[PDB]
Amino acid sequence: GAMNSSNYAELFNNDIKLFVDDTNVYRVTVHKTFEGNVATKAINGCIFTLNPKTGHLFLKIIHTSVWAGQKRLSQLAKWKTAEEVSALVRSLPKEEQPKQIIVTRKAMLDPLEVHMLDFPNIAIRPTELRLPFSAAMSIDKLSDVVMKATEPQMVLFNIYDDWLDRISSYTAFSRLTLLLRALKTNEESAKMILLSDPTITIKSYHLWPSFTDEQWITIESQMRDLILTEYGRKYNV
Amino acid sequence: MNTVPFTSAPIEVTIGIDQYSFNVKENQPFHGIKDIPIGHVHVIHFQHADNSSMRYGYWFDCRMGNFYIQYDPKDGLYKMMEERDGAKFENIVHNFKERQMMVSYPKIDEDDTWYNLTEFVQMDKIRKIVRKDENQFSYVDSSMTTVQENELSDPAHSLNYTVINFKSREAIRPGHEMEDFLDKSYYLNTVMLQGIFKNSSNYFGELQFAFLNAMFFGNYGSSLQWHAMIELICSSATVPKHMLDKLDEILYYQIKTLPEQYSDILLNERVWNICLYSSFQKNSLHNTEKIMENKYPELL
Ligand SMILES: C[C@H](CC(=O)O)S(=O)(=O)c1ccc(Cl)cc1
Ligand SMILES: C[C@H](CC(=O)O)S(=O)(=O)c1ccc(Cl)cc1
Repeated sequence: GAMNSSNYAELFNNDIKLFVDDTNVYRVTVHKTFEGNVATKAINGCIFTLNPKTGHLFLKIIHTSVWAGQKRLSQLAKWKTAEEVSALVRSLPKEEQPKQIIVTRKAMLDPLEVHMLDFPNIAIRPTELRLPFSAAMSIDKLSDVVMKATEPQMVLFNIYDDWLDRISSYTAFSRLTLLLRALKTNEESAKMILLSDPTITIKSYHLWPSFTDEQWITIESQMRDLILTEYGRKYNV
Repeated sequence: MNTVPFTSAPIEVTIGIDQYSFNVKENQPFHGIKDIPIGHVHVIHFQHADNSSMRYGYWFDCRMGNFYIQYDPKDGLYKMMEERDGAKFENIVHNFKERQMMVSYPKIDEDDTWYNLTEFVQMDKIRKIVRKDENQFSYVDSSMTTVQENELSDPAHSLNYTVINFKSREAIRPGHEMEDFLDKSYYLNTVMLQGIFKNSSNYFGELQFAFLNAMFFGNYGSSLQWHAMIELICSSATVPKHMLDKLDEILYYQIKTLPEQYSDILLNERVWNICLYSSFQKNSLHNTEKIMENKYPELL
């Protein structure tokens, strides 16, 4: 089914699973036209498909050419997401195929179920968790690869860098969702927190800086403080 | 005309014959129904006065044999049988008619209601949904499940309706996922009409039979099937114009005949709003929309 805190390890049972976020598939800018009407212009987007246990991210880049001459684009985007996820599963060896696919938005259930009819043993499910994966585009190396693409393209990342050498995936996913929630709430301040100290750098083959254990505790504190700060600014608390 | 005599009526029971019904009292001198119009199927149905459990009954066609009813005190119900001795049957009936122990099927001559509910329903197609080959008539009751219901459990006693499932490989061509899921025309026209039913008349017959089983027996499996076959048409962008026109007539007479006091359970609010107001055929069911809005506006 749909998931909860009433199992804080059922989403984390032992099966290969993937989280599929479609927020950033169809992206537009809205602008006035010479005649004073309004028009959209699409820009490149991406499907965020993530394994919680391993950190492997299958970033499918959605080139704007996909939309050319098509109608009802918000609806098509859900069906294109489902098609690309289904094609990813079929490309993986059987022993790497997922036992569960978990969509961050309920509107993806029917399109992904219909595309995956040939895989009756793969459960397609929603989640009550509010995951901040829409902020994936605030990660500079992912935004850069999406906006430079000139053609459809799939790019593989480990979104936890080398963290699993030192922490559990439960803790790594915790760190990731706190980082993305902060970037979603106040992008500039979150980035200021992550980069301020220039003696800590981002390895060329990483997405995040090379913090020691003690520095990550500090950085995590500053992210919790930013989120609280913004909650205060928002509600006048 | 034709006749369904009864040996006796030893238990009190409400007897239905098509859309008509009447009460018989315990051991009252009732010996059946006469003047039944030849040329249509019919259904004779029962609900025991002392145990409303199990509505049950019999679909039959007086052209296919001579049928009578007799109570079985072991199985506790009114059973249909076929009398093969014709001269005997005629002798029995004439005696009951001479002694006026039979009720007359009460057909008004302005009334086409039963023709309008059974236009496409054919006894040969009923007997393939209800499998009991050694009889010329078919038994149905409140509790019989459908083949589809027994997939989600004695298969000999099931209703073998054609299974309709919008999220199945049969409804969805590989490579046309979005297209076939948002527009059911492939499933309706190629899979169901050309493939399984062969023509629209057989599809509407199964539809009409599903509605009548649901309304006369309170069969949940039938109610599901009726709504599914309606939704399959309405959810298709490409339907022959003759089919849409005929569907509007079919549904109009079903809504007109539905007892108002059973509307809450016999009409699925979700399905009807979709069909009348959201679907591809939202504008193609003018007579049905009007009666639904004037008679059951609460459901909408
Ligand atoms: C911010 C918290 C974590 C932290 O403050 O270190 S949380 O809201 O992301 C959280 C929420 C759900 C789960 Cl399953 C785990 C962590
Ligand atoms: C649906 C409920 C019964 C059930 O779920 O079996 S009910 O009682 O309202 C119902 C019963 C019979 C029919 Cl023909 C339609 C609905």
